Amino acid sequence: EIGTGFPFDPHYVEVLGERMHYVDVGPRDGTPVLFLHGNPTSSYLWRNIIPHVAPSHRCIAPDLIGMGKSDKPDLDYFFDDHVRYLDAFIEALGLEEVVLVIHDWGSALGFHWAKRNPERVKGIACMEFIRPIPTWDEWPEFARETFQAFRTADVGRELIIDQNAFIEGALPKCVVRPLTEVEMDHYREPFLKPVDREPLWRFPNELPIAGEPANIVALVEAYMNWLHQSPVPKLLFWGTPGVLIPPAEAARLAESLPNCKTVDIGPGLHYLQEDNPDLIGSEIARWLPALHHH
Ligand SMILES: [Cl-]
Repeated sequence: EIGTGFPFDPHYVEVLGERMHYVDVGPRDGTPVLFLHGNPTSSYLWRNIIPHVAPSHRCIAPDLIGMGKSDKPDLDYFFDDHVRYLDAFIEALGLEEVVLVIHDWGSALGFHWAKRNPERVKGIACMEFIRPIPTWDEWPEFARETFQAFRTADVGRELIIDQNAFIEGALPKCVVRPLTEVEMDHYREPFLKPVDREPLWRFPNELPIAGEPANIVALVEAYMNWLHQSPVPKLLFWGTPGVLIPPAEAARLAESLPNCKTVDIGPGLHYLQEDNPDLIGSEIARWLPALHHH
């Protein structure tokens, strides 16, 4: 079955005046595997995947600014704020070449960094990542209303900040098996005080849906252009029915993305790590050795 503990020693690093928490295990020689969570999650989302990979490779899984066990400065938490902190995080640890394991807003941060540091990416493992959703018709029906409501300064603040609906509502609804209360409490913990939920609200207001916001739609389009023509080894996990990346779109991507291997996870929605962590972890470890050469 799936484990609910988080048996990792904390590591902390001062970045732009703020302390960021991260996981750090595995050997210190060789290429590190850098794990990037999104909304409303943290390193806790990678807990059952990292132990498949750490036997062979350094695993670094940071908590984004405002999230996890990282500090909570009073920010708008625009994507660009996460870009600044994440960039500084990576330089602070002296990372040179990396492999990237990425999801959701972690995938926006990770593709954006790769495009800008192409020579430092030896491979990308991705799942339920962010690319333009050009019309609301191209967002999943079952979540259209919910996300349209989230994308408002009145209703959307109400639901997400005041009633915690992204943690209590969206998260569990996008995992096919039922999250346990132990798991839910590890996800609830950073956001016990409502005022700290600002990143949970700004994030769905940053999604590139229906041309808006214009800056994110362009920056995402630019990293998707880069990806489509990069020969970097890519490993894409997908589920059924999925959310951002439904089966038919995973097949299309298998064909249109260079040097891409896809893996079918079975059932899942958005947080695929919670439904099949073992296959995700094992398939990643499997894949890493052949990335190593020049
Ligand atoms: Cl979001």
